[PDB]
Amino acid sequence: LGNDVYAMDSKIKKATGFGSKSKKEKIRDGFEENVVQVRRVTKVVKGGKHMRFRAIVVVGDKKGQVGVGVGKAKEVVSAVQKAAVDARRNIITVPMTKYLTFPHRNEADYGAARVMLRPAAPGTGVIAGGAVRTVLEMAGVENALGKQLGSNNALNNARATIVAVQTMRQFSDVARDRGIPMEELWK
Amino acid sequence: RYWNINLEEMMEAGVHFGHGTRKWNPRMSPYISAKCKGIHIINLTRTARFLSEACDLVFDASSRGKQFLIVGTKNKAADSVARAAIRARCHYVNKKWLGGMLTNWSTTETRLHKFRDLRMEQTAGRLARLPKRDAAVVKRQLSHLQTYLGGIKYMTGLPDIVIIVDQQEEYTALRECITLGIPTICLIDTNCNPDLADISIPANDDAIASIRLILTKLVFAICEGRSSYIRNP
Amino acid sequence: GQKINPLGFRLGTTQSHYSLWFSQPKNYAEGLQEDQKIRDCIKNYVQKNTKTSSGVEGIARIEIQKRIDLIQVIIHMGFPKLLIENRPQGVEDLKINVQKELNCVNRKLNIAITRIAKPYGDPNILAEFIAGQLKSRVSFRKAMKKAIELTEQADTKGIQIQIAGRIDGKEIARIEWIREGRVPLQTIRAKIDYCAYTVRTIYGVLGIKIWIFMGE
RNA sequence: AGGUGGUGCAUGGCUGUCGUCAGCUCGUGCCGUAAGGUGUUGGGUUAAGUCCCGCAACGAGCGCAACCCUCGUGUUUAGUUGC
RNA sequence: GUUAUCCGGAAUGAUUGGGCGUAAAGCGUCUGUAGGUGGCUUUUUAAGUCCGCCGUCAAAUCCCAGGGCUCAACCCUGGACAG
Ligand SMILES: [Mg+2]
Ligand SMILES: [Mg+2]
Ligand SMILES: [Mg+2]
Ligand SMILES: [Mg+2]
Ligand SMILES: [Mg+2]
Ligand SMILES: [Mg+2]
Ligand SMILES: [Mg+2]
Ligand SMILES: [Mg+2]
Ligand SMILES: [Mg+2]
Ligand SMILES: [Mg+2]
Ligand SMILES: [Mg+2]
Ligand SMILES: [Mg+2]
Ligand SMILES: [Mg+2]
Ligand SMILES: [Mg+2]
Ligand SMILES: [Mg+2]
Ligand SMILES: [Mg+2]
Ligand SMILES: [Mg+2]
Ligand SMILES: [Mg+2]
Ligand SMILES: [Mg+2]
Ligand SMILES: [Mg+2]
Ligand SMILES: [Mg+2]
Ligand SMILES: [Mg+2]
Ligand SMILES: [Mg+2]
Ligand SMILES: [Mg+2]
Ligand SMILES: [Mg+2]
Ligand SMILES: [Mg+2]
Ligand SMILES: [Mg+2]
Ligand SMILES: [Mg+2]
Ligand SMILES: [Mg+2]
Ligand SMILES: [Mg+2]
Ligand SMILES: [Mg+2]
Ligand SMILES: [Mg+2]
Ligand SMILES: [Mg+2]
Repeated sequence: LGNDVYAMDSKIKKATGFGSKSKKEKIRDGFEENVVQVRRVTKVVKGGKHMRFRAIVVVGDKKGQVGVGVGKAKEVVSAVQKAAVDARRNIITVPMTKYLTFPHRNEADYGAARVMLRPAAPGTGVIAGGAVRTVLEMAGVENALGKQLGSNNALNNARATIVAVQTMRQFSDVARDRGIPMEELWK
Repeated sequence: RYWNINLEEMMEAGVHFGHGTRKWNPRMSPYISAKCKGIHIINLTRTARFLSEACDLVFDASSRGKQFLIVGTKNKAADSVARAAIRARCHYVNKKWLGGMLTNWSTTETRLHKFRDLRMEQTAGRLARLPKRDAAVVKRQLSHLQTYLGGIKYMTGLPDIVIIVDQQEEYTALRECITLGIPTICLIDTNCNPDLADISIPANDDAIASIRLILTKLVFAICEGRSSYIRNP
Repeated sequence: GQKINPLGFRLGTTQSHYSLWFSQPKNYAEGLQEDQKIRDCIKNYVQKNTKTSSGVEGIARIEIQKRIDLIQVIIHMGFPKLLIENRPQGVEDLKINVQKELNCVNRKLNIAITRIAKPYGDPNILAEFIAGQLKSRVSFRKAMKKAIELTEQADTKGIQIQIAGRIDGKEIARIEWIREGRVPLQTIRAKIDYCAYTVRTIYGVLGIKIWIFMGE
């Protein structure tokens, strides 16, 4: 047994102080954050209006990995950051086809947000509206049709999109599920 | 690799019975067995396959070098847990379990920092140079920090295997491991749902004997896996 | 509510005075006057001779001790690269002017410059810094955060910075402030360095208060 | 140049006030689609969010208290201009 | 550029494609005529339904493939899915 003071000072020196160590590491995680929406929500106190900023932000690699996150703070900057951090721990993967599009047609539902995605021919690009389009685009989907029916909340549309592209089954897997060879379902 | 279980020993320690039939979760009806005198009786042929897969994953996990927590907060299981962990040389939770131990690590670990300073203070004998208020205060800090940090006070970093007693009372353990991407190997009585644990062992709640049996088989697996990880690294 | 200048709150406890002399009550007014005249002169001189050569001149403070024979001026200063490096070293060039002002009868004057090692653990300097960056029409957010950075990497336990005025030339004035770490203002045992500075912008004035806490 | 000439609804400094009232918040987590909530609530107790139990919250920061001055008891030391 | 007109966006009259506990919206409650839909098994028929073949749905237009005005608009030849 080595002494308690030097080993606990070893776990003390390996868990670094947050007042002597500055923060910028994030481009080392190979990601890019995109601020979708900034709003000023308010709590009200005997004094007056207590203002905060809500940030709705989505992160992707543009390579087939995407997630959404929401954050709240006093300043634009800090909200943005918490939004990033939250998304990074919520993140999923979008099934892609050799041409960068969706396996199949799909709907989705969250709150009053309904969302419709369907695959497109290569060369049509991504045509959609704000939440759906930023999420799609940040995932790296190159060609997709999308329309949000029902509500317009930016946020619920983001979540909805995620539930859509989460339930996307890729052919190899339906062939694995059904227990039938690929060439048979292709037909 | 093999483990120590037979129908006779499981019969002996009294694993096969569980809570009254007014208290039950039908979610567990798929693997329950019979029902007698308003007391449920749970399948042991399922219990053995689960206990074997449990000890096996426990063996692979110990041998690769992963770290272990155990949890139960009952009165009797708490006394059995300090000894389970010491015999396996692992981390434990027996006394009051704090919400956030796993999920909120950062603040938990600062609480560990100051506990370590308290442990150096106390043995240095520099608590004799204080007012009486200061010593009783430092001793509040100590009493608590011993209750809460005692079994984990070795562990630095996030624990990647968690073992648990009686998931009914332990809701937060299960929640936190559900969240953090940690496996749970858990004791199920007739009242608890088999959602919350990765490997959920049909078991007994009320019996110190059942706890002793299954926990001793498990700690024996952790111990042989401990010899194999003392060998492989 | 109003606070007390936390300077003035610990006086004869954790903080010294600046003018260190004594006088009989009658002379006291005159002596006071004299201190003021030289603090003024020495501020002016350095302001004009350093801001001509384009640098940041921390003049952190001025201690004056009067002795019957010689009166001694100790300048606490953050970067005397602008006062020493010039050919007529600030020592002589000032010694002459200050000795012109106060009198030379029964009083001859000595100037000594002291290097305050950590310039960003002194509020006064730091505030002049933010003053520069804001006079440069940098957004105040950036300014604040840079200051916090510089300071905390310059060895400081706590800091509270407050900027008040028409911020960003916006027509309605306001108050922005940031606390960092731990700033007891009510503990008399706490070594506290405060300072007050004023800034002249296109849009009018801007106040800066800085609190800094160095331990107990 | 000078303006005690206009604007305290263009401003700094400075001060009053609610009130020397016990509050106000923030970090990480968790609950809520979200505004927000929890912490800060519950059982006790305090001059006090004072403090202790309990509790998905764990901690921290500014407040409170304390460190400051003056008046109360003693001891050591120093004795003129006071004894 | 502005105005007028029409369709779009409008899932805002909704077959594809909405709703009716509290947001607009369930007759106060039953009985019942027309009308709509209606369990299982075998056979029959072939009205729907399906597949093949024929007639026609003028030319021009829209769609595909060539050709001509230097290109394009425009013109000309040939042919066809729908329905
Ligand atoms: Mg709906
Ligand atoms: Mg729409
Ligand atoms: Mg104030
Ligand atoms: Mg003028
Ligand atoms: Mg006013
Ligand atoms: Mg009070
Ligand atoms: Mg929070
Ligand atoms: Mg959430
Ligand atoms: Mg509490
Ligand atoms: Mg409150
Ligand atoms: Mg609250
Ligand atoms: Mg509440
Ligand atoms: Mg009470
Ligand atoms: Mg509570
Ligand atoms: Mg307090
Ligand atoms: Mg006080
Ligand atoms: Mg006295
Ligand atoms: Mg329409
Ligand atoms: Mg319809
Ligand atoms: Mg509607
Ligand atoms: Mg109504
Ligand atoms: Mg109604
Ligand atoms: Mg009715
Ligand atoms: Mg009627
Ligand atoms: Mg009827
Ligand atoms: Mg009828
Ligand atoms: Mg019929
Ligand atoms: Mg039928
Ligand atoms: Mg025709
Ligand atoms: Mg053509
Ligand atoms: Mg041509
Ligand atoms: Mg033709
Ligand atoms: Mg036809």
